[PDB]
Amino acid sequence: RGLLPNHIWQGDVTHYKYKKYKYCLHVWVDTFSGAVSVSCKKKETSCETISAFLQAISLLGKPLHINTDNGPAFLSQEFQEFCTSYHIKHSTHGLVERTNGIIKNLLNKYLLDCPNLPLDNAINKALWTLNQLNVMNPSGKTRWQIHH
Amino acid sequence: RGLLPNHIWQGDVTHYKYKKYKYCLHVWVDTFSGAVSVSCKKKETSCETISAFLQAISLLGKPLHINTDNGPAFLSQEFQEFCTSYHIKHSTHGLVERTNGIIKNLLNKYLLDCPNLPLDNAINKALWTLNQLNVMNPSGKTRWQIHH
Amino acid sequence: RGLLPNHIWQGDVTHYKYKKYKYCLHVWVDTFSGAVSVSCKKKETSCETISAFLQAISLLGKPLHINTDNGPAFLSQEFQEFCTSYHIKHSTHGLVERTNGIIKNLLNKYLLDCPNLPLDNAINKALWTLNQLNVMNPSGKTRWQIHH
Ligand SMILES: [Ca+2]
Ligand SMILES: [Ca+2]
Ligand SMILES: [Ca+2]
Repeated sequence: RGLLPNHIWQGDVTHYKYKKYKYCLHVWVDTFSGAVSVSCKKKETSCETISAFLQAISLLGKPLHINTDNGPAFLSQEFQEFCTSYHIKHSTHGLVERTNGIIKNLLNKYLLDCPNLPLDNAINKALWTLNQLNVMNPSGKTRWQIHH
Repeated sequence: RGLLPNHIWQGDVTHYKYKKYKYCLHVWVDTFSGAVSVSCKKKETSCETISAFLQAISLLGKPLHINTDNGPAFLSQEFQEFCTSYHIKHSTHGLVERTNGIIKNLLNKYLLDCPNLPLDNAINKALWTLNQLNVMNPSGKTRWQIHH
Repeated sequence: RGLLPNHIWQGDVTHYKYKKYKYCLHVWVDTFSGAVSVSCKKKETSCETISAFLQAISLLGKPLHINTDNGPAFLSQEFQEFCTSYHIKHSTHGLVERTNGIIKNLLNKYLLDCPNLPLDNAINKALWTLNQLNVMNPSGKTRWQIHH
């Protein structure tokens, strides 16, 4: 939908069960480049939601538009007020759907290949593989290249 | 004062009291872009000062000139010798003053919004908000954009 | 040998003895820019080798060619299969030799200057000094500048 990088992002919080625990994967993907930020969180409150969002902005750049579901994360005042403070238009109107599946496929794989290493390690490996290793044909460019 | 990014930086070490403890905030701001690096340190010796400076170079790039106060951090031989080794002109001749206040305002806010999270978390959130979220009108550009 | 950044990399695993322990330094250097990634690892198995390699790609970009020795790290199926999966040509055919020496000289220095700080700290300081502080005359550019 986005015509350039950081025109329109999509965001979701999805659960990822691991070692008997359901983490909250905050996921931010750019709709033009496909570049992704992912944060693993214990909770889903406005602190973690804003913290996951800032981190995505840290890696990708500041977006103009963001689209999310009606999850409790993206309906809290704190988050809405955050977005209006820094001139980020936010609609609660799939790409994040597919992106979640890709991310989790890589997590499951990296945790299987290396069962003793932490979950943070597997998320870095998954992010780095998706953004900078996967060549998004036919352009030959990776998501990271197209974004920057 | 700087005509381009990394022409002239300013640097300061300021105290930030939190949970009964005074940390040393090493602060490096570029005088053209306004882009900032901040490191929280327990001490202010040449190890931490050089370590905070390298980190600023890690994020911003290598500067030609740096201006600091006569604090003990920027008068030690180790630091002076460091600067002369890597061709960085250093004068001990406000922007860092205002930058410290902005940084601390964000720290106080993020620690208030999320009292249970560590101080490192709040510093990342503060840095990311300042460099990449704040739009420095009238250009519409953020500090990070103008720097890179 | 590389005509551009990320055309041809060289990679090595070398030992670095510190505090009675031999770490495995995975080292990835670009043959055109001289830009370097270094990861400290306890082991040398395919998990750590791929993890160190992804991190190098994370910082530098995806390479087309990589050249390594016949070390057990770069002969494992897991690593070979990894490379063929993501379209990275890998030969087991010096720059990494000199790069290892430079890196270790900086490690020895930073550990001497600051004996109480962790080894991770010294590796960051060494990497940042090499990539972004050292001016690679006569161009005046640093390795990081030439790479990006
Ligand atoms: Ca959801
Ligand atoms: Ca001071
Ligand atoms: Ca070797």
